[PDB]
Amino acid sequence: LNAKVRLLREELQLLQEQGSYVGEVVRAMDKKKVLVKVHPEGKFVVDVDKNIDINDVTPNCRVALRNDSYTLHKILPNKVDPLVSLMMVEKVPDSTYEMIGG
Amino acid sequence: TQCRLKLLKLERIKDYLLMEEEFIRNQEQMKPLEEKQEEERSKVDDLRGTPMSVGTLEEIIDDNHAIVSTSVGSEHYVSILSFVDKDLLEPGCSVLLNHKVHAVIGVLMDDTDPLVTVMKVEKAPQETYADIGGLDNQIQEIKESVELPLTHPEYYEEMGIKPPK
Amino acid sequence: KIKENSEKIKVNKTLPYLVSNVIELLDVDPNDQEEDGANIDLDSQRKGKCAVIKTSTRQTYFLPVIGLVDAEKL
Amino acid sequence: EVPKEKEKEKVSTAVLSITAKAKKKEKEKEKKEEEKMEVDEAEKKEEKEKKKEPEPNFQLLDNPARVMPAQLKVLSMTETCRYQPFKPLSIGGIIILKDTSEDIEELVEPVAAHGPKIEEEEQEPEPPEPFEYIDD
Amino acid sequence: QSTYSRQIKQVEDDIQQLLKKINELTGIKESDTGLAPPALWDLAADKQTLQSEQPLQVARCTKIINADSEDPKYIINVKQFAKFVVDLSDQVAPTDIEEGMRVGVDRNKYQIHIPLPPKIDPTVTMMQVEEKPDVTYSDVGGCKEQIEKLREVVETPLLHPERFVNLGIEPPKGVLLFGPPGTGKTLCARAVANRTDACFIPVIGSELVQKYVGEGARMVRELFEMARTKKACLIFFDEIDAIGGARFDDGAGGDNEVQRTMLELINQLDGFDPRGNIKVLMATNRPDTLDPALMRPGRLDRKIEFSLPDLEGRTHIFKIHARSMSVERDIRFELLARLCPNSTGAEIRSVCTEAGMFAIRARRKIATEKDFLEAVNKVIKSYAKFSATPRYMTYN
Repeated sequence: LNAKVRLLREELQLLQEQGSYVGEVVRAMDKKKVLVKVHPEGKFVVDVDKNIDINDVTPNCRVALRNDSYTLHKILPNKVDPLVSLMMVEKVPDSTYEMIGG
Repeated sequence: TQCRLKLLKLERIKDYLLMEEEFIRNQEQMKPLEEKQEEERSKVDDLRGTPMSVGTLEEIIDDNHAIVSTSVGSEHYVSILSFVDKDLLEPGCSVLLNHKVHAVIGVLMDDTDPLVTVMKVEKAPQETYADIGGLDNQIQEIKESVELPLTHPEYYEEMGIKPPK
Repeated sequence: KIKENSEKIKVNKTLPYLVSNVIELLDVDPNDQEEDGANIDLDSQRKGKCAVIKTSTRQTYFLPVIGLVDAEKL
Repeated sequence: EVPKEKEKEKVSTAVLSITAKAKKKEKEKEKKEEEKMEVDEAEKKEEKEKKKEPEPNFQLLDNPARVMPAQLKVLSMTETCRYQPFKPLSIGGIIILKDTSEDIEELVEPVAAHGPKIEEEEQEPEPPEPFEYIDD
Repeated sequence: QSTYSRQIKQVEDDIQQLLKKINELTGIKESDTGLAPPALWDLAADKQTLQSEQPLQVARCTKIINADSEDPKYIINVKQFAKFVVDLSDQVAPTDIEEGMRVGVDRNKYQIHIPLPPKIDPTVTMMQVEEKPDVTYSDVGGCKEQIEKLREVVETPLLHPERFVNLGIEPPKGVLLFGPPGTGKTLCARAVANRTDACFIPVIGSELVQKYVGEGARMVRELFEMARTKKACLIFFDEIDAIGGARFDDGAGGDNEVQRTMLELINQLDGFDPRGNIKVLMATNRPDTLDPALMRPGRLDRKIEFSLPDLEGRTHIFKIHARSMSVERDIRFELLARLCPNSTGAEIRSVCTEAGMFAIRARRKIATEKDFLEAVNKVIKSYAKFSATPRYMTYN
């Protein structure tokens, strides 16, 4: 219980921030800045924090950002592509051999 | 054969040698590139900051400016600043700009569009020449246009005729 | 005393500054609009002449308008 | 250690490396029949001393003691043996009779001023210093 | 062997160490300088930076007012679609300001440090244009009377304005190139432009027309205006067959987009302002398509037909082509000319080409008369059916 409250005083000052954004990595550059495209705002070339995640430099991974310059946070484990999303929205009827059968 | 090999080894060495000799020796020297040059590069990184606003170079104009449309949905009039060369850049490339004051820091980005990918469909035939039956000659006349200037352009240029297309 | 209050106005008068259009001109009195009841009375509408202005940046802004700017044009 | 003294050593180190590397790298000899290699790179580094330990000592805890059975003698008004408190077994060693000072008060040995009877035996002289009065 | 192996591994290894230098010195990101012309270019830009030019957001002057704050006041609308009331700087000199033209304003304090250059509203048109290249007359077929006639029109007044003024005659603006393809209408247009040594603007008819209605009005309007301001312009409107067609509407899209470019060119040319410092050259294969407005003079002073050549002219196309080639002069240029009459400029070059095809198969470096004879009899019989000329010449 003591641990929970100890943690708690620090969190309030930590949380004070300019927000976050979610983008995806198109490509990384060799110099360790990554070209990522934030989905609602523009594309940015900006660096990674290596205290949290080194997988954020890997291309074609949807990535979290924590704003303070649009700095990369970690890669989000939930990804999507438009091709899968096409199948999903329609909810196409799927049917077995019997229906056609006869 | 021997003269060609030595020439190639030298050419490769000269680009390397010269570039390098001036730099390190000027670091010893008390007035030329020395500290300044190493610093100049550091100085581009600090000035640009993070983030960097991306742009595409439509054209460079010879007046110390270029037209780069920034990724923000408005156009910008950039100046050759933050140590950059106007003529060095070739049209259609994506460029990196310092947001704080509009300057092209440099070129490395393309940011690849899907339109080029659709166009480039590489070859790998089902059947191909020399597994096709009869009328061998009929293929050979086609080669005159397509194949033969690719295989040997030499015959065509020496003859001096318009290259068949 | 006019000059101290206007200085803040002067900085807003100087560049950068936007153009917008006026959705409504309310132009209500600085004198009592209604005595609010509830927990603590007083008036909450202590606003003078007001205008609801629409910026051309697709946001809507509320603003107390000055008395020096002619009312008629507005 | 003083910043100025060490600043001299760093500066010296840096000049030899840069100057030598500058000529060595630029020269052309590989292609030549001289072959001392077109590139030769030149790095020299410095080292700083580390904590000294002349002959083993026994270290337990943060150390309010630290001893070795093999003895050396040290002079009075010259404790350069900078004692840990609560070592009675090291001050005077285990009681002296090799010195002028012979114990007649046995194993009382504070880590501060121990001066027992100097009249029992004489094995060495004893200059008086009026210096403490002077300071006074 | 050993010496070379060693040098390869070493040089490459040196580039890795060098990598800090590669970026600053050569370019390719982080300083793209060599600091002979950039030291100058950068230096001048810096003073601008420091006050209020950079970041310079492109905007344009919508109107000149005198309301709110100073007597000079302008309403500029940025390309994010918000208007701003801005000031005017003498801090650095405005040089290109005009109402409706692009002007530059700052994002920190919105005031006009410097206007953007004249009518760069389409950046799209300007990039593609070549500026007066050198085409040799060893590939601009024939000697011919046909070549010479265009030059009097295009080259002489620009080269010398001196003469025209002295007599008190107005100088040439217009020429119409019309006739079926492969007669080198494009080919000649280029050659004479360099000869004259005046600025060359070629533009494609298809590029004038773009998706939306009235988008096509923006590019043409601004191209004609840009042309007038610069010193000596020739706008070579290239190949308009159905991209130039007569006004009609179908109620599905209509000819609307096509006529849009057309009409824009009419409004600024005749206008209430006349054609500025703009010369015009038209290439059409179909005058049958064109609007009655374009066909009358004031942009089409003289009509000249550059079409299929004459019997003597075909011999001259052989002689000019032979100079480019390194084939025999013991091959009679004339024999080829008689064997294939009623052949355009393109067809005579295919004969030379063909002659070479037979030649490569045989494995000769030099073309023969045997290959040549064969090449013309195949051209007269086979090629005629495909040829462009019966349908284009009927329109012409």
